[PDB]
Amino acid sequence: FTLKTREGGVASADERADEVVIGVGPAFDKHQHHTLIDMPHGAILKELIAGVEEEGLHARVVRILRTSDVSFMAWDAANLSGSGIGIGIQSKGTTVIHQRDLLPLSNLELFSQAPLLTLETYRQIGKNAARYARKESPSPVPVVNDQMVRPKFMAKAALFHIKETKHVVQDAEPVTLHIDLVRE
Amino acid sequence: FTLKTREGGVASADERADEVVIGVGPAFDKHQHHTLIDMPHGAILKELIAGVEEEGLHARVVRILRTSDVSFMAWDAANLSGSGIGIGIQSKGTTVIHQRDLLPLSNLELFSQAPLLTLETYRQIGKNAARYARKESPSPVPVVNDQMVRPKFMAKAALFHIKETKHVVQDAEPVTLHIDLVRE
Amino acid sequence: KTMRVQDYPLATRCPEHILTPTGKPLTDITLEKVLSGEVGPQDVRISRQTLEYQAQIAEQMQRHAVARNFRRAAELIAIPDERILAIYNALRPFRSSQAELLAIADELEHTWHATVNAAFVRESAEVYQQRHKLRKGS
Amino acid sequence: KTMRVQDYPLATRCPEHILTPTGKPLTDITLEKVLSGEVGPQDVRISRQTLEYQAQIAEQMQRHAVARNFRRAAELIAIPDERILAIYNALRPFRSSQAELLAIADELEHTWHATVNAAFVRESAEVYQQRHKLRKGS
Amino acid sequence: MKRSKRFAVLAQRPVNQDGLIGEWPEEGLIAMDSPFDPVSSVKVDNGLIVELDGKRRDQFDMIDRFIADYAINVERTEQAMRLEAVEIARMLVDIHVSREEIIAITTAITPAKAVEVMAQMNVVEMMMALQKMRARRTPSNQCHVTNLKDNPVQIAADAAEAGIRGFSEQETTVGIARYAPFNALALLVGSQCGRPGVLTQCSVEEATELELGMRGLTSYAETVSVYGTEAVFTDGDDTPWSKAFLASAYASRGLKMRYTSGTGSEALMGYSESKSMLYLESRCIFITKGAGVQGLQNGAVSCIGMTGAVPSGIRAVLAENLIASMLDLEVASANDQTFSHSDIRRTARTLMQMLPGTDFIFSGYSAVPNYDNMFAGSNFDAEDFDDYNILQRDLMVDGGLRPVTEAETIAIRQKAARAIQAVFRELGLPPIADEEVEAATYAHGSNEMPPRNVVEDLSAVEEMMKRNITGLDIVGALSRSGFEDIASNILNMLRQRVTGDYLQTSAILDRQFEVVSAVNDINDYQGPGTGYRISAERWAEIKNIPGVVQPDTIE
Amino acid sequence: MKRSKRFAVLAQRPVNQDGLIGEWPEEGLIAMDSPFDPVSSVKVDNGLIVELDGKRRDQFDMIDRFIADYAINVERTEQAMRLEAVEIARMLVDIHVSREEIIAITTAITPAKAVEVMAQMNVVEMMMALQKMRARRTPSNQCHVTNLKDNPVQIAADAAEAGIRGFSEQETTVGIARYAPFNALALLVGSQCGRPGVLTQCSVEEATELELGMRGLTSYAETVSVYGTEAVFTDGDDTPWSKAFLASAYASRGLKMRYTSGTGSEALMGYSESKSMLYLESRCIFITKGAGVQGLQNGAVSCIGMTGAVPSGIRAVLAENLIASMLDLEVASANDQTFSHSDIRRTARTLMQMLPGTDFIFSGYSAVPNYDNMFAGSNFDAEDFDDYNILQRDLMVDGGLRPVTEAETIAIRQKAARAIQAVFRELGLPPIADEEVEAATYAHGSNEMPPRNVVEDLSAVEEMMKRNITGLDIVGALSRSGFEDIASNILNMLRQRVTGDYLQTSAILDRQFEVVSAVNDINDYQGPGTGYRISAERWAEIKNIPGVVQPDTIE
Ligand code: B12
Ligand code: B12
Ligand SMILES: [K+]
Ligand SMILES: [K+]
Repeated sequence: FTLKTREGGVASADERADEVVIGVGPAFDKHQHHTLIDMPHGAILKELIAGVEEEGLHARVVRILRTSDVSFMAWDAANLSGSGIGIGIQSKGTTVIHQRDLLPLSNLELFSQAPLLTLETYRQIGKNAARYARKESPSPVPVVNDQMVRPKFMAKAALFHIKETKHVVQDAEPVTLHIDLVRE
Repeated sequence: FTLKTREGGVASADERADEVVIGVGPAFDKHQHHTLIDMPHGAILKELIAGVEEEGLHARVVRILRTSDVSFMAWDAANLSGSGIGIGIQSKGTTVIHQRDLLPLSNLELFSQAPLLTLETYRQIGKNAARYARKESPSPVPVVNDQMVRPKFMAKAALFHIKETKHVVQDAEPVTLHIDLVRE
Repeated sequence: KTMRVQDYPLATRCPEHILTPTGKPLTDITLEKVLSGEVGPQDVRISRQTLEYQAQIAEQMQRHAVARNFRRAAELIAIPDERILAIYNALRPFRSSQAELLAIADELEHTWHATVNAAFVRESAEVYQQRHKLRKGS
Repeated sequence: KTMRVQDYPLATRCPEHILTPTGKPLTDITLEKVLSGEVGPQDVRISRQTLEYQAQIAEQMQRHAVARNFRRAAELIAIPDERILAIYNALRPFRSSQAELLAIADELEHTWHATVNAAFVRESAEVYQQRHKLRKGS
Repeated sequence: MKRSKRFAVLAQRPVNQDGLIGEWPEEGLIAMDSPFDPVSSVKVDNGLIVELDGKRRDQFDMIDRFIADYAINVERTEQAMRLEAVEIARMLVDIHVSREEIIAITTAITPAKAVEVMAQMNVVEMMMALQKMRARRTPSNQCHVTNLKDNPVQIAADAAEAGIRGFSEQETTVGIARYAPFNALALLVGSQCGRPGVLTQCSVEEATELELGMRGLTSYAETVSVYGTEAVFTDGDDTPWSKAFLASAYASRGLKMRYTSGTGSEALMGYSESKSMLYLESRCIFITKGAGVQGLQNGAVSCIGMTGAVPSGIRAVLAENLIASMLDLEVASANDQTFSHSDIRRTARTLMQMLPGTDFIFSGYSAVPNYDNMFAGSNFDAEDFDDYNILQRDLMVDGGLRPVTEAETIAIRQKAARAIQAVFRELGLPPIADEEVEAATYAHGSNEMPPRNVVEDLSAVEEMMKRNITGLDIVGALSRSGFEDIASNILNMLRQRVTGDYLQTSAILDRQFEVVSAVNDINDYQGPGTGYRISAERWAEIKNIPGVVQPDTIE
Repeated sequence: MKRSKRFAVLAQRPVNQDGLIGEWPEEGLIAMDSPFDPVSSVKVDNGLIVELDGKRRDQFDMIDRFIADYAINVERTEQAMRLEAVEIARMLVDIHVSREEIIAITTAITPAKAVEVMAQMNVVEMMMALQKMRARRTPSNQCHVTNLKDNPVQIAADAAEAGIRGFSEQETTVGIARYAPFNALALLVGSQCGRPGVLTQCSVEEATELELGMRGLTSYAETVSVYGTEAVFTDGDDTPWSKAFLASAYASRGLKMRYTSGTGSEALMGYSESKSMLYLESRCIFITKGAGVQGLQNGAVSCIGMTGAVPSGIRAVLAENLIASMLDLEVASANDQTFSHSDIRRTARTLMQMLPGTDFIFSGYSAVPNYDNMFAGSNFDAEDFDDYNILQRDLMVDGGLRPVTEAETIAIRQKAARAIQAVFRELGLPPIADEEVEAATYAHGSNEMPPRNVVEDLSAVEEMMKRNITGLDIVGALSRSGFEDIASNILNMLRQRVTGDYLQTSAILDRQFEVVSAVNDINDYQGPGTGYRISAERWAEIKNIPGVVQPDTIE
């Protein structure tokens, strides 16, 4: 089946100490549907959760609308998670494992090169997170770097970010998104 | 067996019509002994002579002293040859098949990138020369070219030519080179 | 009293005029003393006088903007590092309410005598107010 | 008679004044006259007049050396291509004896009326003799 | 399939992999001179700029206001602004017009005016101008020292090598935030092993970096960012006021710092306000000038992929470097980030700054192979070192780097490795075996480095930061492990804070920790016969490349 | 093993395959400023230069004499020579000094004076100066059109392609000397098929080439060499007089021509007289000036392998271009020969001329893959075309080349291949099969070209020359085979000989066979706001590279 997101209603902070809030960009699995490497948002938004649960936590998905910045996304997500931990991800793919109490531009883990993220990564980003949400010190997802990613994708990342940023709603609160497994 | 040059007397200007004069540089097989790519002068001379004799003509080797320029060396060799066809070669390897009547800087065949010359090519240079001596029209030896030869060898070519040129004797007459077959 | 371009660099031209804000001469900051412990982190810092001297040298090079920054920085020397970080963060977008910025300006002016910084923060309060950079709903 | 910078290019500004050495006007060199055979290779050449004008344009551009080159070349127009090639070759190192070079100068001056080129070659004879570029053996 | 093989070959050339786009001014996707950019203008009413590039003060956003009240000489702007942009442009290349004469004018013009001046110049003119406007007489160079694993041993080693190669500044950053302290620490030790006096920074989140500075784990900061639009500044998590305060905070601790900006950040961050990259950058440059910050790292910098994507982008990068320089700011001119798959293309982009020379030709030449460059790769990296020394020898251009023999490099890398080892031992940090020291000694990148228990490191750092470890603690460790010389070097780097000399424009340090800045090493270019000319000794160093064969020995 | 992987990687760097050598002044293995070079000087006695660079007239060699009596303005040299070299250097970059005022001075100085002026300049200064000294307003480009097999079918096609790419001049040469007439012929036809007005030359032995020109098989000559020492001139088989007469012969036929020189020739040829490469080249430049030759191809040219080997060699190359330009000669500034295995390095060497612009940035850009370049490879070749176009777009620099589509290239190449085919069929020359025409159409190089019967072609060329075939015979052959336009085009190339317009400095032809030279298209640079600035039409062409996607359409 294909993971599809469903626009719920205004989200609220804290909802179980064992929850790792997932904060998707304003256009994720909605106005945009794939990353820079055309990876479907559903499959991604599907791995992030399996990683969560495999460690024994409840993943909750919300749609950040106040901003399109990923660090600020994972922060609002971290400040909506009873575990304090939160995951932020933009439509182009950029992802961040954050934690309330941390400065907005800081983080626990960063995935600053979207085009290099596979599903096994959007998976480990679940396990490690959960490990964090449970006060553990998991070995961070080995960061990956490709010197030609910017030459190839930067311009595109800006284009995708422009699209995502078009749906930012000033001050608007997060909107819980329900998960629907649509029959293949 | 190793081809070894032995200087005799002044080179004659017309020993037989069925010959090809090989004019070697002022330092060839004497002050210098290898090309830019460390190819022994003896084996190259052996290939040239053989190529010519292989065609039924006599290979007469001489040393040009009045110049280190390969065009004039081959030209001199051509004017010394009873067949009108000559071969000129510098210590660095550069070779030309000349013909009397032709302007000094013109030629029948040129091999302007010494580093690319193999003992086999030299064999064909002697054959073609002999073919020209027999007043025939042999298919020119296929020209070879490598865009990186100059970057790799030009400075070295100059150094090699500097040395060879050190032995140029203003107006000195050509010198007969007896071809001694010596043990390797 | 006043420095001249020819007095720079100070470390080489006027060493004696360089003191740590803790009241130790430059010649005191040695490996020996750091080992002995008589010289600590709070000593390896700049004094108001030194920044003033650098401000002078800067403006005499026509770099008034830099000179102004140095003089404003001079006022921040005595403020604890944690408080410096705190004030910086309070200046980041949406962190503070107008009142909180003004209270910070009060602390700066009357508790630290950092009058220029106080004016600087009072300025940020107004700008933030006009450009909506204050904490939402304050 | 005399050209000026604004008369250049001559082909566009003053076509009429452009004549082949054979007397034919520029307008005669067409596919038509070529295919018919009215215009042959000897017509598609520059004339003394033209080079004179180009020289005038050049010198008024402060390019006197170029102007002199053009004027000297103007003298060579009527000389057969084979002779031009032979004289050039005779000028190459060690080709000619001093006498041969002078004889050539005589031909240039009195047969071709190429007075400048005669002087030029006469000059080469002297230079070659002093610098030893004459055929080995006087 | 009757396709042209000529084109098939061309279609396969690396350069065709670069992201190039047509201009889209609406979204700021245009290097310079956008139809939406403002027309230069200023109006002073009672000692207050009340009009700035077509905007009334009542229309000023945070940036306009900050610039108007801090970045422009109000007493001269009206008059200076009456000069045509082409006139100022001529002055920039006019050898009879001094650097100082230009500065008295440029510090009195507006953001729009500055780019308008740039519009009148081709790259040759800009380089001609850049060599005159450069603040420091001798151009220098800054490098990156990082590795995919944030390996302390490799960093120390790489920093030492980067040090002897000639870099005056070294910068590190982390793939994993938490590693920052060890990176700064390692960079600090390695830098002083390679060349006493090398400056080092650890580029992370603002508050986080300042804390590293306050704790003496760095000798300067550079990525103190400013942006061209309020919205981007906001996502940058600052305002011109918090950043100006931040700049002062650094200075109040005697810590050298510069801002960082660069064309393309606003467009890449989604809020270009439909302005050109250069205009927005010009605002950033003025923000930097107004803050009283002595230098700026610009020239697209990390967003080079944005600027290089559009027409005249690389010329715009040179232009932004020039604007900062003519505004009398120290300029760390980028060339620190990858934007092309082509060597021809990336080279042209760098020569723009290298030929004329800037305070720091590269504000981040990668001193490690690009696969280890945690800034996503630099325009030039460790593997380009030989070419770079040959370029200097070819053009008789001082690129700020020198040739080094493998012997001395291995030596310097081992010592640094041992030092960073002696330090971790003295501070009771996760051990650094000889298997790492020796590995980092002969390594090229993190591929030759044995893995390390990361978690056990992220715990030693969190606990090291609780123990309030400072630069002095590092000094002590090096002192108690026989590394007296290095213990001293770090102390002399920290002592820079007390004198305040390296706070001046373009300041760096010689081997004796004596400051060399624009103040005592003033660029004084007035055409041939003046300005920086390579010294006979430096020239000999550039020519002396290992492998250059003495002609008289070729057989 | 105890070896640095860093250095191992560096050792495998292409650039380390480059032939670099230490200087050896005794053998002239030094770019410039040789301790054995003369000190500038001059003395005029009764309208005759009796003293030149520390040499009395009775000490003069052929070169000194020719230079003294033909290359220097005797009536002004004494005064001009009173100027300091650095003062002339300043004038070169001084926006208030016109190229005309400088020319009035340089044409009155000596070979030594010129190099001393260059000694005072860094590369940025020379580029700044070069952009002002360039004679023609709009820079242009020249390419090589050759192939391993001297294949006429491939030559015509490549010429046609090179033509639409923008080259104003095309040059071919041969692997087998006897093939020259066919190469020239094929080049002429192909050139006129790509872009009417494209000038063509066939570089071979002097007398041979003049003959090709007299027979209207070429439209100009360039490799009419001159050398810096008597000995090398001798091995070049000429003297300043035989070459001056030669230049005169060319003009006497209304044939455009320039000389060729270039740093390094004398050293490579063994008789440098212990002088630097630049000093000897300076002599060549003055020989060119004195002969009344309008232009010069220099910048090391074929001997770039020499100049690039030694320190400051690439700077010396830019310097020789500047000297030629400041002496008011048209300059085809090399960049036409390989000297490095590194893209980084070769790019820097070319930017020296490309950025400021010269009459011909490349005096031989290889319009074919280098393996087919019979000049032993050009610094840039057909495979760099996309990179070259992106550079122009990156820097807003007119590189003289524009992008082309596969469709219009296949079409132009096909037409050229058919044209030459028909010319061969008509003239009764060895057949050019449809297989060849088609192969030349989609080929990259001779690797896609079927082998021809060489002996058959050579016999045919001998018979052709014996038959006294001229350009008019080609015209007729084209006319009778349905190529009226190419016939007319070639006829218009020959008509240039009658008007003499393209004999003037820097002269090239527009598509209507109208002359564009320094006379009617003067470069008048006086700084920003003046001189050549890319037209809106040309700039659009530069940035509108095929493949560049419109950003707002991406998903
Ligand atoms: C380009 C770049 C920038 C640009 C563009 C930012 C943007 N939002 O568009 C600029 C210069 C403005 C920027 C700023 C910052 N950056 Co940055 N940035 C990079 C760089 C060199 C390349 C990334 C890339 O181009 N990937 C390719 C494209 C196609 O992938 P992408 O997923 O779409 O890439 C995006 C992310 O990387 C994102 N991003 C960029 N920086 C940061 C920082 C954080 C904390 C987060 C969550 C995301 C993020 O911006 C890219 C474009 O959208 C990386 C190096 C690296 N190792 O990746 C550093 C890097 C990611 N940045 C870093 C930092 C610390 C910052 C700042 C917080 C610095 C400061 N002084 O405030 C600011 C924050 C601004 C913000 N809101 O993101 C660190 C992260 C360290 C960590 N967390 O472990 C890195 C590794 C190194 C460095 N010092 O520059 N950055
Ligand atoms: C560098 C070069 C030059 C230089 C150096 C000459 C020298 N004698 O040192 C200069 C510019 C001065 C030169 C001049 C000439 N050259 Co040249 N030259 C080359 C080039 C581009 C590269 C050769 C190379 O670098 N090889 C690498 C090194 C390591 O190999 P090398 O064997 O040691 O190389 C030597 C030979 O190539 C030799 N050489 C160079 N040119 C010529 C020409 C002839 C006829 C001969 C016999 C030898 C020769 O010089 C090199 C250095 O010693 C070649 C192109 C090619 N396809 O090879 C043309 C080329 C060989 N030259 C050619 C010609 C026609 C000439 C001239 C006659 C031109 C003229 N206007 O007079 C002159 C003659 C001067 C002379 N006495 O050799 C033609 C030959 C055509 C043919 N015969 O089929 C070529 C193929 C193309 C061209 N037009 O440039 N040349
Ligand atoms: K940097
Ligand atoms: K050429």
